[PDB]
Amino acid sequence: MGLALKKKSIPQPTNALKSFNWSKLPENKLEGTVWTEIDDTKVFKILDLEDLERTFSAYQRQQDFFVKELSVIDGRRAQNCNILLSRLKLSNDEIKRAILTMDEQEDLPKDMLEQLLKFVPEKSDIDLLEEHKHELDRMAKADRFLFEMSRINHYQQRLQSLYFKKKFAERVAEVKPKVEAIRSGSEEVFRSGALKQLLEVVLAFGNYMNKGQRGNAYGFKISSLNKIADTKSSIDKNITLLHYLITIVENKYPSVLNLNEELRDIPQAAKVNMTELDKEISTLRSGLKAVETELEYQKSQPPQPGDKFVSVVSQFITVASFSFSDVEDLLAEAKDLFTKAVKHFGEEAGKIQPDEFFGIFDQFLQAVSEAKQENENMRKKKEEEERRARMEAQLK
Amino acid sequence: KSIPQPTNALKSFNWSKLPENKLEGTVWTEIDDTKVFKILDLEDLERTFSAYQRQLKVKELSVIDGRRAQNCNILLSRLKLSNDEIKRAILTMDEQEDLPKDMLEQLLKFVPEKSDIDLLEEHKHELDRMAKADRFLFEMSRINHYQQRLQSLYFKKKFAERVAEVKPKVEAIRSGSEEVFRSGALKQLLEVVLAFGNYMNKGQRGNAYGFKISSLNKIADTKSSIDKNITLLHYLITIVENKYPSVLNLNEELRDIPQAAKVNMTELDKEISTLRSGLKAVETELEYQKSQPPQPGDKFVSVVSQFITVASFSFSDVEDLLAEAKDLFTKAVKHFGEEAGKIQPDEFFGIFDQFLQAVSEAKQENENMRKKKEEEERRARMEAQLKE
Repeated sequence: MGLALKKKSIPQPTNALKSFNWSKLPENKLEGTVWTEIDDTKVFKILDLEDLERTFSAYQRQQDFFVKELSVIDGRRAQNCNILLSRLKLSNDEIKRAILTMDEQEDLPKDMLEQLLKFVPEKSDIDLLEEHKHELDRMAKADRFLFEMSRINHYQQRLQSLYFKKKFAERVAEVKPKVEAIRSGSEEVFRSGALKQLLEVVLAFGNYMNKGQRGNAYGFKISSLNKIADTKSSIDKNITLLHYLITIVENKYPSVLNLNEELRDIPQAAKVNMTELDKEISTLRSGLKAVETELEYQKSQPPQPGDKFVSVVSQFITVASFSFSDVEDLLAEAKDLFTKAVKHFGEEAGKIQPDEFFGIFDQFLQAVSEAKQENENMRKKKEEEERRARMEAQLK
Repeated sequence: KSIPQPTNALKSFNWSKLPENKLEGTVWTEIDDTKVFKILDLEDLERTFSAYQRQLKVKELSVIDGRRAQNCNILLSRLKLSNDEIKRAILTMDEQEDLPKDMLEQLLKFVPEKSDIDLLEEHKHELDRMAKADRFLFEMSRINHYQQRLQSLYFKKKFAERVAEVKPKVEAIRSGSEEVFRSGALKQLLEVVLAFGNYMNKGQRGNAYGFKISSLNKIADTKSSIDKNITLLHYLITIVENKYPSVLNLNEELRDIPQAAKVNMTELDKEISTLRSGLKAVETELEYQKSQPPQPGDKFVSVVSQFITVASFSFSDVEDLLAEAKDLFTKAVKHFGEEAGKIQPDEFFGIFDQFLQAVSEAKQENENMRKKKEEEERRARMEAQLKE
């Protein structure tokens, strides 16, 4: 609309040609751009149109597998589509039937649907392929497919829903343990006595130790935990403060022994990445909304033979919508308990994620584990060294 | 608050204390180290973690934690300078060029933090036989504004490099932006492409007045009918040359494009900031050091007053060219229909660079068949008659 775009002389091809496949610029977005100085009209007064037409005919010789043939779609898309079709091994008819039955015969695997979703007939294609409904007869395999599917109502959404349906158990399954691992982790850390008593003794150490103005501390960043081994003994450069804390704590604070047990879910919580997790959550949320929307639309259409969408989907959403309402419940719970634990140990508001937060304790729990072992080794090497001393003396 | 304090010095721990305020409603509310001291064999602990350590003969004094101490040893090993030498170097902004910029960078990672000075002061009497690492930190700590004097030195030694690898990137954008905007070879190439499309994919898929530049890299996707090897790009080239020769001058008027499709405006902006802030800090330390009584060997104000004038000049410039380059970019971006600030140079000019390739390699393939067909129009002769 508007006098500006007063284009005019459109010399168009007497016969069908192959298509270009550009991305047109809307009339509106055209102001103050190069296109204000470009007029394709000027070119036509010089172009050898007849040449062009025979050079890029829509009809061509039997472009053999991966007597004229009609091919409009560009070679790029055309090829990837044929590669897809070949792995798929289903006639257009079978495919159509499958997406209209939400694949009751289970002919469309998850990996394929994902692929199908990559080559859906866009607005442009339908328009370009319309001028040939009369001869879909011998119409390039690729070209034929895009049309056949484009003739299915809401094919895009029909697919996306079928894919989402197929990939819902998995997605929900892989999210529950993650959210639980944070729930469980947040709690354990919050109520472990072994951990609490551990910190108490460490604080004493640090206060008696680095005296001066470096002490008189009432608490320290949990990370400090992983710097305890940094302090080396003066008797033996291998006996680290952590080794010490461990030996004395075991002999004056036996309850601490149950540290790993009251922190059993720490490791499988140090791996959970809140960011990533939030994604998987949205994928499921938005995905659901899409399905519901498509279900509603579908419900407002007259029934049909073989179109078991509404049937199948209404059943899905029921089950799905419930199970997810659940995931989202536990999630908020878990996230709630996390920030609680976070603040509980001095860490700033929402500035640390579980993989790191729990990372901190997970690393310490290792450090502790291997030092506790290094400690036994020295306890044995010291005992054998003492049975020698005894007998070596006894003998002489 | 009952503070049982050690009779003798011990190794430090090196935790990260938590301020009293940020302690409410935390586990610390239920923890009292007092309860611990009532059962702790303090005598034992002291002996096990004495500041004085062997390493028969006098012992050594080491407070700094084993990890930090090692790191320092390592550094000092590669550095090979007496504490007196370094002291002197950073006091004279490295007059004798004894501090390479890669050491300066390492030195900056191990600067005496306050916790250290405080914990080391208790030993100023006996820095004599005081573990290497420990001696270093104390020694350096005794230099006024060490960390800043250091940081300034680094920044200074690393200013030409930085501004050097910055200027070209901005000019590459400045130039890139203008070249694209002015190329008549590009303007005319675009026009023809337009007509091709309008003629080609007819219907409602045409009557276009423009297209996304990116479309350029999709021309070759339209395959010929005669031969699946002759792509629409090849053809576009063939006929463009013989009806619009000015277009031959494309690579010529887009000379700066490949050397601009590389610039990442993001990263660029960081380099620019590290320069601005770092400069800010040197200026600040200057003013401070200027309000301090002079001293023999303290050539900071001297060396830096000089630097900043020179530097603040070389930069004020950078600042200006950048703004100019950013400006012309946004303009160029708008000129080709791209969305406001949703496209960066690496990608914007990427589009064109990709095109220029595809074009240069098609024009080539173009000549190959242009000769293989000439040979066959002459070589079907040496065989379509020698069979008579």
